[PDB]
Amino acid sequence: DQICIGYHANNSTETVDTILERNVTVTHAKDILEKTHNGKLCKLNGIPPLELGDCSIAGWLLGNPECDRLLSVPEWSYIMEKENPRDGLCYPGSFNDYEELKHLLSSVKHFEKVKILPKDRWTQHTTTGGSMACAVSGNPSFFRNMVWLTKKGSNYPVAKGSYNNTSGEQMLIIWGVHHPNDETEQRTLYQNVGTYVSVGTSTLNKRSTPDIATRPKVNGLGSRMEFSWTLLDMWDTINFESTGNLIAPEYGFKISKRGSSGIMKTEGTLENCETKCQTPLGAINTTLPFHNVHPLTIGECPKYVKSEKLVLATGLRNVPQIIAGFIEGGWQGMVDGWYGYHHSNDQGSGYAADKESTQKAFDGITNKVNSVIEKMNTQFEAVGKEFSNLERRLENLNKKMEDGFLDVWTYNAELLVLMENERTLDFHDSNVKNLYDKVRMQLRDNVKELGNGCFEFYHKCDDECMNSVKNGTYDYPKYEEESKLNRN
Amino acid sequence: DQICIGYHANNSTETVDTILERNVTVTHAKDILEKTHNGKLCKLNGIPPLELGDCSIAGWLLGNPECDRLLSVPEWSYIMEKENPRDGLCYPGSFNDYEELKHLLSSVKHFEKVKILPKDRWTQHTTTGGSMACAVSGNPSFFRNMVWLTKKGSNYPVAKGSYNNTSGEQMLIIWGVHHPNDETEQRTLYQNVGTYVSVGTSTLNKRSTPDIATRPKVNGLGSRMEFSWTLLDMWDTINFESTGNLIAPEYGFKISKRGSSGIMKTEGTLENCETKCQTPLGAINTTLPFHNVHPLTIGECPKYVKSEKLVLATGLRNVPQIAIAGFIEGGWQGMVDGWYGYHHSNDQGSGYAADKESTQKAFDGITNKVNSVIEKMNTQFEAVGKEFSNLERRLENLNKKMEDGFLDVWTYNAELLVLMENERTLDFHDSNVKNLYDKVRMQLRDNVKELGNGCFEFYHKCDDECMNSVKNGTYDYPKYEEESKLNRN
Amino acid sequence: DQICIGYHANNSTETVDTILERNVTVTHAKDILEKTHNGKLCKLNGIPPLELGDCSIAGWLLGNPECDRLLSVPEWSYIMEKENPRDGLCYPGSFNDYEELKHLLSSVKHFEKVKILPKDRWTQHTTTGGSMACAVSGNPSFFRNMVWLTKKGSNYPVAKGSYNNTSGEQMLIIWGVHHPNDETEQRTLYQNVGTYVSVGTSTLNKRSTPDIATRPKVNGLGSRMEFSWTLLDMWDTINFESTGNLIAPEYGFKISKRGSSGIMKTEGTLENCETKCQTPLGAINTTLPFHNVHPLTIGECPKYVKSEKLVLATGLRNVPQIAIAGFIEGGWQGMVDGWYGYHHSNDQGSGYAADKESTQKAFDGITNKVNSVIEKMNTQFEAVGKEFSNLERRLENLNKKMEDGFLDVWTYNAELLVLMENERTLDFHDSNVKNLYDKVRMQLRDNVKELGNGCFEFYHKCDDECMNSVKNGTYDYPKYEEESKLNRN
Ligand SMILES: CC(=O)N[C@H]1[C@H](O[C@@H]2[C@@H](O)[C@H](O)O[C@H](CO)[C@@H]2O)O[C@H](CO)[C@@H](O[C@@H]2O[C@H](CO[C@]3(C(=O)O)C[C@H](O)[C@@H](NC(C)=O)[C@H]([C@H](O)[C@H](O)CO)O3)[C@H](O)[C@H](O)[C@H]2O)[C@@H]1O
Ligand SMILES: CC(=O)N[C@H]1[C@H](O[C@@H]2[C@@H](O)[C@H](O)O[C@H](CO)[C@@H]2O)O[C@H](CO)[C@@H](O[C@@H]2O[C@H](CO[C@]3(C(=O)O)C[C@H](O)[C@@H](NC(C)=O)[C@H]([C@H](O)[C@H](O)CO)O3)[C@H](O)[C@H](O)[C@H]2O)[C@@H]1O
Ligand SMILES: CC(=O)N[C@H]1[C@H](O[C@@H]2[C@@H](O)[C@H](O)O[C@H](CO)[C@@H]2O)O[C@H](CO)[C@@H](O[C@@H]2O[C@H](CO[C@]3(C(=O)O)C[C@H](O)[C@@H](NC(C)=O)[C@H]([C@H](O)[C@H](O)CO)O3)[C@H](O)[C@H](O)[C@H]2O)[C@@H]1O
Ligand SMILES: *[C@@H]1O[C@H](CO)[C@@H](O)[C@H](O)[C@H]1NC(C)=O
Ligand SMILES: *[C@@H]1O[C@H](CO)[C@@H](O)[C@H](O)[C@H]1NC(C)=O
Ligand SMILES: *[C@@H]1O[C@H](CO)[C@@H](O)[C@H](O)[C@H]1NC(C)=O
Ligand SMILES: *[C@@H]1O[C@H](CO)[C@@H](O)[C@H](O)[C@H]1NC(C)=O
Ligand SMILES: *[C@@H]1O[C@H](CO)[C@@H](O)[C@H](O)[C@H]1NC(C)=O
Ligand SMILES: *[C@@H]1O[C@H](CO)[C@@H](O)[C@H](O)[C@H]1NC(C)=O
Ligand SMILES: *[C@@H]1O[C@H](CO)[C@@H](O)[C@H](O)[C@H]1NC(C)=O
Ligand SMILES: *[C@@H]1O[C@H](CO)[C@@H](O)[C@H](O)[C@H]1NC(C)=O
Repeated sequence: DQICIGYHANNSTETVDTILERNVTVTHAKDILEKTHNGKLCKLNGIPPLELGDCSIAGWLLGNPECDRLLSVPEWSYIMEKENPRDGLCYPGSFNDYEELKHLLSSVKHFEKVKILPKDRWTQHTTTGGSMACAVSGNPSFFRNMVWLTKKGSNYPVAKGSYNNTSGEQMLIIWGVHHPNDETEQRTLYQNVGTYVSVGTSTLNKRSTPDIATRPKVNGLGSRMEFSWTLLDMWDTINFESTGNLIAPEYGFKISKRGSSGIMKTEGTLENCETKCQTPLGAINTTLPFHNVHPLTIGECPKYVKSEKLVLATGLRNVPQIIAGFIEGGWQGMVDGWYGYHHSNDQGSGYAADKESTQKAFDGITNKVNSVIEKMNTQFEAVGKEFSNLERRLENLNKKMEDGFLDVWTYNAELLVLMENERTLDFHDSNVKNLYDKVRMQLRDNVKELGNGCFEFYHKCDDECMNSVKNGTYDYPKYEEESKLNRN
Repeated sequence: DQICIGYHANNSTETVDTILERNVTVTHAKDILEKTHNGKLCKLNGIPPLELGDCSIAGWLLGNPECDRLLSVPEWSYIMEKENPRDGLCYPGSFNDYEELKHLLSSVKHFEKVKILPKDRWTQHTTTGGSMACAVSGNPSFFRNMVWLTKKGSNYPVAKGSYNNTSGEQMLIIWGVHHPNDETEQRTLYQNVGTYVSVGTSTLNKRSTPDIATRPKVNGLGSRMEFSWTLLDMWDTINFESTGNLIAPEYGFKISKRGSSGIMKTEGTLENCETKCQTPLGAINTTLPFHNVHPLTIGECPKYVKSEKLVLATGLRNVPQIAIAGFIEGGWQGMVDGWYGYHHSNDQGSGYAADKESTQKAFDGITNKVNSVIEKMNTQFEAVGKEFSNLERRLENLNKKMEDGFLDVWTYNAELLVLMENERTLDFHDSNVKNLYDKVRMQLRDNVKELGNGCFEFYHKCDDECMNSVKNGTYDYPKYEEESKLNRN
Repeated sequence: DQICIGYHANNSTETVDTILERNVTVTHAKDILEKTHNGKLCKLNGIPPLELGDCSIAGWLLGNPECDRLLSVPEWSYIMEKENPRDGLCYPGSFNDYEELKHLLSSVKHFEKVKILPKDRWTQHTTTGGSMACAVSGNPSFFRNMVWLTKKGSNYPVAKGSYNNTSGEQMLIIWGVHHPNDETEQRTLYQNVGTYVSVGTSTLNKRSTPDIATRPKVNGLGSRMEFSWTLLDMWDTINFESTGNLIAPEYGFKISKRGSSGIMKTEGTLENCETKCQTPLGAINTTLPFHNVHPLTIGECPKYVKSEKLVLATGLRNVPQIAIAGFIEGGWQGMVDGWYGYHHSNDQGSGYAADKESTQKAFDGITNKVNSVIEKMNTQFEAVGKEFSNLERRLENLNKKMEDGFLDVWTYNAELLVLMENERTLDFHDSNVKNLYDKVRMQLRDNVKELGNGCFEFYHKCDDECMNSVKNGTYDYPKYEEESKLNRN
């Protein structure tokens, strides 16, 4: 006496947003944005980071006496540094092309220290200088990877030193030039006035001269030390020549292995954990195409946006009924699929569920979500560059570029989710109506529409007849004759 | 008796573009692109800008004698500068890190001039030097904020000077080095050869040597003056030492205010008006989310898109054509109460009507759609504008390409959104009308007859109350079922 | 009798991808991505390129003796250069601001070499110096466009020279400074010790001092030679002055065309063709909006995308299976005259036809959609290739990041747009067919019988004329109202 069409309802209270209506309660949803992190600084793919502590890159490479534990550092995954490290250049001065050196370090995973110029080779100079700026146990000291050359007796012969790169791969060499305060300092230390420092390779030619002038006292001294670096290629030679004011290197840094790394500015300490994507705030264990944790991440991190909510609609609208049809609303007791029928024949009732339509819809929505998710191209992220106080325009350019790309991706994500939600919520209603129309057109003129969602039979359509009606194979003539009799 | 389903039509002539069709006429439309301006330069939030006139930034800061009106400048919101200022470096020369100085000036908004090295302190030199390039009333003169040190008698003692920044904020200081033409000028001015100019701070250490060489004559002189600048931090000392060829500063520029500003490149003047957004052509008084007036802007402004028409569709399609039939032909021109409605023609009389629920639902949907489109855009206090020297062409190309790419991306996004939501809205209205027709048909069942034009022909006698119930959902099939079979037979 | 409604099917095997399903076969498809080139380097707009061979830009401009084929070069469309040229600076040294010079050369289409300082005006210096690094047939030689100045007798007077730019356009001038190895070399070549080189223009002021030190041997020499360049404006003068170590110029390079070009890093030669776009792999001849050949192109051509397939679905879904059934069972292979149509079987035969109005409307809509996704692209003569030095790694990373980001954005846009448009068109065709069926049903009404498959059995007798009457849309309902009532019962 009754076969009806209706859809599925449940107790879900998930809300998605479309472009024509907000706060739409749905049965099934899927968040595609992650907002959680572990909160600890961990190991990236099992490799511990380089914990500099309160030391700077310059202090580590030059051998600041306070950074004595960073003398034989092993493999590392990324560098952990403080915003304002305390122990950098103990002797006041500058470091030429510091940011370029940091950028180079952003792609190096190991260093091996090679003794290129031994300290005892300077048989005609004094190699025991020091200062109270870099002092250990009260007594003066100096950088542990550099040599300060001073006159022996009352003479400063021309100092010449050379090295040929027979180590195996590229080498990093740092030297410095000392600028005294007054003329008496220069005469006491180097015995000559008008000195020069010459450094030359196959691709480098630099000659520097000292500057003597009264300067404001930094760390109790009016003198400065300017440091420079170069990258010595394989099978190349470097030459040193100076009549005074030379801080000769004693060790060279050889690149052992290369890879993808970065410098992360955190004030934390490493803890025992293993991670893949590491933000300055904590680790991430995710699979979604979006997150809103931190922009400057290191690793394989999906995507950063300023959207606080991105939920895709995977199911139908939750419209409880207050046997009716799909005009009134969904059904609570039809837990077998998505779309289905209901019947009340002589034998017994029961909430069935159509299989082909539900399967087709499930495949379509699954393909939709997979297409949205699996079109992101996530690569290694190591963004974050350092700029000097005389490169503000470049810093502004970088900031604007990142901001613009972020805004574009945010707009794309929000547009995609809204339009997709609207299309899916229309798709489900279209499928329900298609099923009802197919059933009605196959049944033809042996039934009576009731205007609420379903029919009333003009004949005794038994259980096999009923399954045939749902099967799609309903014989019209073989029950036609009786229907005409009752309808009239 | 009869009843029909139809929609609204009027005498609008607006046009929207869809992806499937061009030049579609609609009843209602919304414009979300601003293309007009007042053609004036006004004050931003009540604070007038700085009008340099024919003076450059270097001429203002160095104290050009022809820029004397700028010796004491109040607070500003932005700076107006001509493309090729005439009154600049009166004495020929250069200015190291000029573009960086301008970029710093882009976020300053106020300065205070503080006398750090008074001119009378140089008791062992001469401080009354002037050139005919920077001449006032015929006699020679010089920059008003700088001091030219020259030998006193027949001797040039070592010149020393210092300043401790006890003012409370960062200070900007400019010095200079003089490059003569020949050796006799060097001997006449400084009495010795092989000189130096040394400047040192806590983070700066610079030494310079003058260059003596014959040069092409600019402004009648072959000599040049090179200027440099620095930013002195709080509680920090600057030291000056020179054996000759030093143009010492007399004043320092303290940063009083700080904020978002910029440098406009215009040849116009200031006019008595107010605004919240600015372009080099004129101000913009708008609330729409997009504009296409000028890329260069100062303040919170609608996003720039290379577009000429961005119109959303709010109402329905326009088919003026209309016994009165239904929606098969077109809309009704007399149903001014809403968007969807009916038409009842019982024996008592006739009259159009509008259904409230569908109209309210469609109105809410359209309104929130336009809200979603408009409100998903972030506008900040962008301060577009940057200068590059003649040795940084690659940087200028990079900046131009970045800006052009981002603008193009945003234009494409906005255009595609508008073009797709228009078609979605039209399909929405068609579907809503069809849904109303189908609901009425299903509630009416076989009590009526369809004539194939959106209308129904009632079989019984439907009075005014009967039709009122029909357009209400309170229509009872059994109450008229018994007589209904008689008419069909 | 009977009249059935269905769509058209053929034997196509083209596939498109939607956002709800994959592996979807369609009747007609359009490819908008070009994946093939010509494989050869050819002329652009009839103008042959400039083939540097094994020479570099520095070697060509300076006058390297190996690059003697380029002492007179005609107008060019673009420059082809190798990744690691062999014949560059024969004398070891360096070239200041090389990348800026290449960037400037990326916008110049012709040069006119002009003799600005002849070699015979140096009447007090020797001008016949050479080296074994730049050797022609064993004997030492030197750069063809530069002059090496050496002491005459035992004296090196002050070298002085000047040129006034009266040519008619901007000029390029290159000069060099020589750094010896030991003091003996300096005394042998220039007599005096402690020399200088000064070059000055209206906007340039430089003073270089030679550096004497022992350096690793490159090309058998420990000495080096440093080169600098400048751009001299019209009606301007350049002054040279030196006491030693001056590599004076003899020719200037006047810019004479000033168009749009570039430098292509290729390792191939030139053939005899004529193209419009030129990628390093080969030439492109197409009229499509996309290609995936190479990121760097020269000329005008489609936009680059990192993808493998972009197919637009124009036709209908291809289901083969079809008394005759209708669109519900599937399409037909018989009526190849349109997309949607009717099928009738009356007493005087049977056949197929097509509804012209619906097919025309769908065709225009699809063409508008295709042209709207194609014509919204912004195409321009853009420059991509840029060069950076070993101390400019951050800038190179910035440029690479910007290019990769824009490429990813546009690729994603193209893919998602294609998917969405395919879904819309495949639903649009079904909506059109269903609308046709519903229109015929509403018009035809009670005189007929629906049958499920998608068609209608008449309750009266009909012939061809009635079939056209149904097909055109004018079907007289009352003319069979009495007749259809009799056959109903
Ligand atoms: C070695 C030493 O202590 N020299 C001090 C110098 O004494 C001279 C003696 O060597 C010479 O033969 O005879 C004269 C008298 O005719 C002295 O007795 O006297 C100077 C002042 O008169 C000291 O000045 C102070 O030096 C301080 C710096 O000392 C240190 C430092 O703590 O940084 C450490 C070393 O003593 C000193 N020398 C070396 C070779 O390392 C270095 C060096 O002077 C600079 O750091 C680098 O140029 O610095 C302060 O600079 C203080 O301001 C100053 O007055 C000599 O220390
Ligand atoms: C002060 C003055 O006018 N000096 C001129 C100089 O006079 C010599 C005087 O110093 C000496 O004691 O006695 C002899 C006679 O025994 C002279 O009277 O003579 C020069 C020519 O031989 C002039 O040179 C010309 O200077 C021009 C520029 O004039 C100014 C200027 O307006 O820029 C005048 C300024 O008074 C002068 N001094 C100062 C401190 O600013 C400057 C200065 O010399 C230049 O700026 C140096 O770069 O120049 C032209 O340059 C012209 O080409 C040149 O011949 C002396 O003006
Ligand atoms: C012109 C010449 O042959 N010079 C050689 C020099 O000559 C001496 C002469 O100056 C002196 O008065 O008398 C003695 C005999 O009593 C010599 O005849 O002697 C040098 C060695 O003692 C040679 O040195 C070698 O030069 C090599 C380079 O030759 C070239 C070159 O290929 O670069 C060519 C020319 O000799 C010269 N160019 C000129 C003069 O215009 C350049 C010149 O040295 C540049 O400064 C290159 O740096 O050198 C190698 O450099 C080799 O290492 C060196 O020992 C002189 O060739
Ligand atoms: C939707 O729900 C949120 C709570 O999650 C509420 O803040 C917001 O106001 C709601 N929207 C409307 C239009 O009421
Ligand atoms: C450096 O050592 C390598 C070892 O193979 C050698 O070939 C090269 O000539 C050396 N360099 C110099 C300048 O001797
Ligand atoms: C329903 O269709 C299935 C097709 O898999 C068939 O196996 C089954 O026998 C059918 N049942 C009836 C009652 O027709
Ligand atoms: C649409 O109208 C504009 C002017 O309003 C006209 O230029 C354009 O050709 C029209 N397009 C079509 C397809 O009619
Ligand atoms: C500069 O002034 C501050 C505050 O008055 C003071 O602490 C500092 O010592 C001064 N500098 C010097 C070098 O005395
Ligand atoms: C129309 O429907 C409303 C529903 O709230 C009801 O209150 C009203 O009585 C109805 N009017 C008639 C005439 O049935
Ligand atoms: C579609 O067909 C291609 C082969 O042309 C195949 O590689 C791809 O996997 C197919 N898509 C799906 C979803 O199977
Ligand atoms: C260079 O030539 C132009 C035109 O011939 C002339 O006006 C100018 O004065 C000349 N330059 C010099 C320095 O004389």
